Amino acid sequence: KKWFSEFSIMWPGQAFSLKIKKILYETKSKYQNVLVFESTTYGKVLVLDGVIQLTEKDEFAYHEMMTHVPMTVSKEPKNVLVVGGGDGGIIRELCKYKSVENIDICEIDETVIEVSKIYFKNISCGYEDKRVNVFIEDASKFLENVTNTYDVIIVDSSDPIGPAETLFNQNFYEKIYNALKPNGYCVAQCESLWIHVGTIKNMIGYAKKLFKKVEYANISIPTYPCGCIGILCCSKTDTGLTKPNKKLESKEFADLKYYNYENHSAAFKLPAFLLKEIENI
Amino acid sequence: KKWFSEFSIMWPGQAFSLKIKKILYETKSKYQNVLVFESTTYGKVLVLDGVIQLTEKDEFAYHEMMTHVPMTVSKEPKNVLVVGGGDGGIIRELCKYKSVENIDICEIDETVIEVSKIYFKNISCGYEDKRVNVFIEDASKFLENVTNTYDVIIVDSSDPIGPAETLFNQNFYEKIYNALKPNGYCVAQCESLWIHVGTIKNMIGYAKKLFKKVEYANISIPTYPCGCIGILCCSKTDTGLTKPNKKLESKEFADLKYYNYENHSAAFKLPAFLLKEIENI
Repeated sequence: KKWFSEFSIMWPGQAFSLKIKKILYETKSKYQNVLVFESTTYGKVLVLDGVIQLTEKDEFAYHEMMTHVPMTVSKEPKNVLVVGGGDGGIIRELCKYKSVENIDICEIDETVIEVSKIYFKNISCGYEDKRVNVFIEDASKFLENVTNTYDVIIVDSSDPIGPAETLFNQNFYEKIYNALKPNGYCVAQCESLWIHVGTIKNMIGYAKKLFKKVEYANISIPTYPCGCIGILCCSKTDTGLTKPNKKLESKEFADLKYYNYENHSAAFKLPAFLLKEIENI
Repeated sequence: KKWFSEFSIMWPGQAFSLKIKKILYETKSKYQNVLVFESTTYGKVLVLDGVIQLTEKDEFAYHEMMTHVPMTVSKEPKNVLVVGGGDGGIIRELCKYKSVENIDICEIDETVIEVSKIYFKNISCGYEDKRVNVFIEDASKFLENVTNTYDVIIVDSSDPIGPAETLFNQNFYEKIYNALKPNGYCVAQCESLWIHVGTIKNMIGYAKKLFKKVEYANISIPTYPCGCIGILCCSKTDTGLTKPNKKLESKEFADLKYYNYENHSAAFKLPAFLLKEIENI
């Protein structure tokens, strides 16, 4: 009979609500408040510090686009790193690539992983894959200490207010750059084009200081504020990430629900007002 | 201090809210409840029967895509009809085309037009243009009686529950077909791909019974349910509406905020799950 409502100073004057069928789990971890409920129409929902992280109904949009964009552009990715993303959605999509031989994930809050393993089985199933290696720690420290370099890095970031506050600066992007192969790619969750173009501009500024090609793409997802979210795309080659190099025809990919070859590049076709805001950058 | 919340049986278990800065006007017209408020962050907002029709912050997305898609594909449109759309957003975009010589609009609720003329001046300004002719009546009757035929028809429809219930059937689309030139185009507001694919499927079914090319496109707009809304595109030629035939370089179009040449076709690149749902149709 009651409703969950998502408020935040990051999007003042607006809110999105889901009808709660039953509350499944709540706790205060070392790092944040965790809530899991079954919604009446979006299936199960994960909330962190009062911010919706995912729902069963639409998470495939975010996880597919964040993963298959960089992974269909990298020629033969062997070693992939996911920053954040304790829920495992990125990992699930990554395991689909039989040519990947190692997936490292760095998540600061193991509670997120554990909760996901219990309540979101079709999302966290990737954890059962032998290539997957979990590191419970601060992304900044992980990046400073790792000896390996990666073909792809996916910053499945979480909002700038909270634990992911540190994932939104100039020091962080150089660490990413150094952790990548010379032909390596990073994609990062970047805020909605409707809410904070100031943030998007800033992220693109930091990124261009290092990467030779920085592009921005948009994903339609109803349970993120304003119904969409961006992908900050960083490339070491000047070819960038707008055009896939391969088609996903293997039986592993026959279940995809959002991503395909055409909408990969389409996602980079932005509203006129945004294109205008993003140069002289 | 208080909030407007958009509930509906058309999207159960979800709701979108805007913080109200001040309520500007309310009435019960012959046809529906009308509310106009100044929101704290989306500017002024028009509500009909508790459903958000537009806000100043983002209406340009819907009005630009609905208008400039069909109008950049029609070779030399002279006579255009807008069904519904008493707010005048479509009309504003249409007047930008100096080659148009007549714009007919059929709106059943003159209160909508009057309210818009008073509270939404930068949206309803098109009404001051001499080519514009207003008809206060039922779209079905208007379409049955009009002697002229149109190059383009834009069904700026309103949701299936209420006055626009009649704009969602098989009789209505034949009337549209007969009212169009042999090479004429219709575009119609069609529901969100996240909420009702059943409706979208039905609309496409009705349309293909008459039109030789029926395509579907998506618009990102945060203040419609799920943050996007579709355009049902109907063509009499098999060439369809995905590719513009002209660029909007005239000084009339230099102010566009969403539409451009590339995102015209991009908008037709749909999520894999939808493409799959829409055939065997």
